Amino acid sequence: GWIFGTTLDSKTQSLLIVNNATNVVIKVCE
Amino acid sequence: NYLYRLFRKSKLKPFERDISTEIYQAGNRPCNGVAGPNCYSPLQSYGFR
Ligand SMILES: *[C@@H]1O[C@H](CO)[C@@H](O)[C@H](O)[C@H]1NC(C)=O
Repeated sequence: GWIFGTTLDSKTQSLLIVNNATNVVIKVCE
Repeated sequence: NYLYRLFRKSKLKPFERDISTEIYQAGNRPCNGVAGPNCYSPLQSYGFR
């Protein structure tokens, strides 16, 4: 997986993609 | 109940949302979360009547 964002300090929306060999979980909130 | 952002340090890319609430730095002294000279809230409320 990969994390994305600008500052990653719970001040802006941070894209997160997680693979666990069963699905892909994508979330946007900090 | 309706707010619009009037102060920002750049221009948005197309189809972008920014909902951060930090005090805008319009001068030299840091705001540190406290309003004052050259330090304004980025979101101004509408005045619908
Ligand atoms: C995204 O964040 C960076 C980091 O401060 C900033 O320089 C840039 O202007 C931001 N992008 C937009 C479209 O505001």
